Amino acid sequence: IGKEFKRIVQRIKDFLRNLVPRTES
Repeated sequence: IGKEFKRIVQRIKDFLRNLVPRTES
């Protein structure tokens, strides 16, 4: 196991918190 591809994902995880979906919780 090694952190590599997961790194780029960690970027979108907080991302969703930055951008609010199209009128949806």
